[PDB]
Amino acid sequence: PSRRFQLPDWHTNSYLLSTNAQLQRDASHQIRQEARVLRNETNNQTI
Amino acid sequence: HKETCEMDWSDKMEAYNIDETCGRHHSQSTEVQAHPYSTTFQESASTP
Amino acid sequence: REMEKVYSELKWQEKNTLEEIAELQEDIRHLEEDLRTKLLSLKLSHTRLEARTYRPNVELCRDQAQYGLTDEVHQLEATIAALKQKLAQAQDALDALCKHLARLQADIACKANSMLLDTKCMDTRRKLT
Amino acid sequence: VAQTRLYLRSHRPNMELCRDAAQFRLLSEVEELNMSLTALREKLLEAE
Amino acid sequence: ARYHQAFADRDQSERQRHESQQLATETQALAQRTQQDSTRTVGERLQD
Repeated sequence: PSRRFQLPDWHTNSYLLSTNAQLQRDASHQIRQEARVLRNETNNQTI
Repeated sequence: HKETCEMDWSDKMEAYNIDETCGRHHSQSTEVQAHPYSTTFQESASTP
Repeated sequence: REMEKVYSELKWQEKNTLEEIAELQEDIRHLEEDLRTKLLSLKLSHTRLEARTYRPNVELCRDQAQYGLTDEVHQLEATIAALKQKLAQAQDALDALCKHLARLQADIACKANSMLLDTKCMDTRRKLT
Repeated sequence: VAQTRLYLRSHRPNMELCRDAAQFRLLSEVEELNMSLTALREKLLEAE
Repeated sequence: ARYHQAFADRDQSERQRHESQQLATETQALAQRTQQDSTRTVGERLQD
């Protein structure tokens, strides 16, 4: 029974997981909308 | 005849580009994504 | 009470990550289709220019359309490069999202095991009353 | 990695798509990784 | 008999550790070799 932890580390780990998931979802949303804008501009220019 | 050879060259060029894109990929590469059905990715083909 | 609150928040985040991953896959497919369309336009421009080079002597002239075709070819090449770069960026983002989804699922499983242990202890402590 | 390689090789245009030794190697790699995965899952169950 | 039970359980556990270690090492070496073979075949198909 070597490995032991403390109470606030558990809460900090859960908060860290939630924050990381939220930030990466926001980054994915930004990348999606920038890609859509690029697609529209390139299609218009080619036509 | 030159136009026929031109079409052959275009096909070879596109096979080259696709094969370089395939050969770029490595083990710890983040452009690799999952694609399930290898049976559907296999298609009837002609011999080299 | 504390552990079930954490479990509920984890389940909500997992659902949101799943739907975001699906939408990003859809946008990746759309980008691939646009890349193929740009490739077809490039093929059309190249064959138009080389077919028009077949003009006979003296008439073979540097008219106004040749500069437009060359400029259009260069613009299409720049478009292809930009689309490939954006596709690579989108694939990077989706891979990162998949890794975080896997981590959230493993943490959910550990929390479920701990809830099972605590309610088993609660069911064990009934004989003492 | 192998699944994405097969999906990208499936896009070869017109006559260039072929039944290659690369295709045979990729299919053998996919099935061999599947066998290793199955053995690794059963070892995980035994450890639990 | 109870001490025998505890000792036998410990012995079975450590045997399973040993066996799992060899299985993991073998699968890792096999996967690396197959990936190297696939990349070399892709390069040859480029040069042709």
